[PDB]
Amino acid sequence: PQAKILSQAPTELELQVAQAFIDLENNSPELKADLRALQFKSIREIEVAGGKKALAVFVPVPSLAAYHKVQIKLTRELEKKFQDRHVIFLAERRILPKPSRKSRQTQKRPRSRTLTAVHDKILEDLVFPTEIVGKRVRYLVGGNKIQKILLNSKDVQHIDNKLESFQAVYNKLTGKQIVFEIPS
Amino acid sequence: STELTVQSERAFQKQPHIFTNPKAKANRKTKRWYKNVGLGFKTPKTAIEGSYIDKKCPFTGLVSIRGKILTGTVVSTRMHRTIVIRRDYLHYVPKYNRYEKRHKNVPAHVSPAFRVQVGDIVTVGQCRPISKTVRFNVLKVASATGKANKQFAKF
Amino acid sequence: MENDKGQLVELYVPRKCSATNRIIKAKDHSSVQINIAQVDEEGRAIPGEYVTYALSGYIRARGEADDSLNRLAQQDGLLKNVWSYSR
Amino acid sequence: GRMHSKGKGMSSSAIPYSRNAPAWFKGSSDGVVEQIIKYARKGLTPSQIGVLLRDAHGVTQAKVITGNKILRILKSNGLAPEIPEDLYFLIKKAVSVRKHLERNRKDKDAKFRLILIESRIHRLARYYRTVSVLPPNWKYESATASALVN
Amino acid sequence: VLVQDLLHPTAASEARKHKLKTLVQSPRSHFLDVKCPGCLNITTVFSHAQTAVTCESCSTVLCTPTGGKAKLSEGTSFRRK
Amino acid sequence: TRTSVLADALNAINNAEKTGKRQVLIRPSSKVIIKFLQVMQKHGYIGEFEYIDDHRSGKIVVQLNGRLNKCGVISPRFNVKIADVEKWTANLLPARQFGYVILTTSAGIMDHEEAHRKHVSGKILGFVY
RNA sequence: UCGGUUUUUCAACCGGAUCUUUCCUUCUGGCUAACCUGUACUCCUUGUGGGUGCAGGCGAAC
Ligand SMILES: [Mg+2]
Ligand SMILES: [Mg+2]
Ligand SMILES: [Zn+2]
Repeated sequence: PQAKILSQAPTELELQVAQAFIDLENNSPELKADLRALQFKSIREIEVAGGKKALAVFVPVPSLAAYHKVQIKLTRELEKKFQDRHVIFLAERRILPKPSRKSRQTQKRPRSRTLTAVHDKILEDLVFPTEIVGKRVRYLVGGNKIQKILLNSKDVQHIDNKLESFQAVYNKLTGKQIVFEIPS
Repeated sequence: STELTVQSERAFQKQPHIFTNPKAKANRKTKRWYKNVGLGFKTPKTAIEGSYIDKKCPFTGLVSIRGKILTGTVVSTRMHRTIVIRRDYLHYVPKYNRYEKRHKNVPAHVSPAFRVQVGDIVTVGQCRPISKTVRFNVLKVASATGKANKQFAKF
Repeated sequence: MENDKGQLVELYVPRKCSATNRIIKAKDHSSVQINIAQVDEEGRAIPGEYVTYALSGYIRARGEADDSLNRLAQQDGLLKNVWSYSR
Repeated sequence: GRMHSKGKGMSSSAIPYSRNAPAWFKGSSDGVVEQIIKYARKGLTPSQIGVLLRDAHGVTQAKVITGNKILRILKSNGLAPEIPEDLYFLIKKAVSVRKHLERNRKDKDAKFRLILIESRIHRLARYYRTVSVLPPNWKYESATASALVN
Repeated sequence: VLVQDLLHPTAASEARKHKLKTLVQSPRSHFLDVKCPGCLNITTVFSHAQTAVTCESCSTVLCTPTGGKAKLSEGTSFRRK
Repeated sequence: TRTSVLADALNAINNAEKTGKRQVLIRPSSKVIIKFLQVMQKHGYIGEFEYIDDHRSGKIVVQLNGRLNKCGVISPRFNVKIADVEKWTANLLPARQFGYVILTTSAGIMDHEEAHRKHVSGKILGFVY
């Protein structure tokens, strides 16, 4: 059963993903029941330099905790199956624009639906098993901001060679330049 | 303001030249005359349905709203059928390149179509002189309930 | 500075301290020029060829002249890890 | 740099960077919430509860684990007191001072201190009224204050 | 002096500096896994207690409060979390 | 009380420059401050600056080349009325050729020249040269 | 080109429309300018150069 774990189901990549997920149910106790209550809000594949193409797999939001609980093993499995590529579990978040001084008051905008917050959330999602420590924001003499994200000395082996890919994904999403760092 | 009774003083209080023919019996029994003030303002349902009188009401009376339309916070309700409106503004002193905080109280007339407490912000329209100091008539009360919905803290 | 007909006015263009970028004045009897000679193979120190550093009087007066000099050296490679950027 | 003395100190708790739950901590947010509720029932102020959580259990900050601050949680359950905690404490302190004064009259330093306390209380009261935590007419006096305390 | 990297300083220097006055604020305190000499139970005691923390099963008093860092009850053995 | 943050930042920068330092540590950090810094950067009075995230207010590390000889906020943000900009310029700036009066307009934060070009004015902020 | 005047190679500078998870107050209607059209397909260099032309319908043109 493929089209039932998709919210709404067009496209072929999505179908493939669903199939993969279904297949992954044959690991049994660790990867069932928890996998059975999961869905997507579509999948976008992003081109990365080198030849690799990352997989932004968009996800409801109340479902996210479950995904987090499951994630790493599942991700690994996906990678193994869908060779060469990296799989990133990002939550689909709303974003509501700034109430312009002319516009109609559509009841107070929640601060989770502010753009910056959304971006932060996305960032958090992106590096999942690794927590984010410090954030720096380099304002260059040329006139362009480069964000600098610092991560733990732990967990890094989960994240390994994906950093460039992650950066690319971020760029695709927001349009902001990212650099990842590990201080020790 | 009115506050109860309606037919409460020495003279019978009726809308002038409004006739309620006591032969062919009507649905309302007594005919009520009203008008919309215009300028985009709305005549309230309290004015149409009500039993109160007022010559100095902008909806049910004889005064006409024209000229300046001001806004400000209510300071005093105490005197019957009228109000006092505070109207804070900044006076620019040019020598010091800065602003004085200033005052000016506007006494205004309150149609019994409104519930007005001290501290409510009120839109007031200019009309024909009504008393010694009053030139203005309350058109819209903006502070509707305040916190009359959930006054008590217990969820 | 520059005249409309292109050509320069400005009687002399002043030296700026290589450490602060701040201008050295004409009666700055405290400022200094350090000449550090270009070295060759077998040492030998190449004649009439050197790296020059201007230091304003102010820095010298303060005391953090030496440190500045060291820093300057370790960006043209005249010293090898004497001055560290992270202190 | 302090509100009633010449004191200039900077002693304070410094909250860590990560909003996320600490990696070593297991348990559940629900469990934490339950514990908090129990504490409230027993009859403790938010701060005390927080302290307890920090000490006996693995709770760093309640907002870090549950998603909500302790006071909010209390409110949700219907346990947040008639008077906010700090204000109550201040009132209690004032009452003690007053009692002391009643006993011995020549203590001028004590009297001075009392004034300060009163001022502080007034400030707090004003704040609360603005925020509408207290009913917008609530005043602090002497007998009334004592009653409130007790 | 004059020229510094203010962003990433030496670790030792940072350690020396007061909490708060560091580049980013972080606690100097930590949490502890406390083993009571009797029963096999592990309690997570914060290093700067204030309260006289007992084991959840038996009243033994693991830590006594002091000015800063709390003092452990001798028979007890800890491990940093 | 820290009444003005921008002012504090500017003062710190000035202090750093006068003593000859090549970097500052600004401590409260705002949008406005950042904007101000950007203007300076654009005009070349400042090097690369970076914003440390504290998860509270912020903290800016600013690199100074040495060209900036004075910052300075003009504090009670006076409402400058297009024809009035000139007077301000005459007052604050050391010459008629260079230097910038930074003023917050509804079109954004910019130097006075930019404002003139755009034909906008608003409240004054500070000045740089 | 008959001391002035038109474009390109180019610039910085000031705008406008958009598309980017983006509404810019919303409709009850008037004119739907226009083709998103395609109803006969061709006045016609071998063509998608070009327009007599009206049922579904983009409305910002008021
Ligand atoms: Mg202080
Ligand atoms: Mg004081
Ligand atoms: Zn034991």
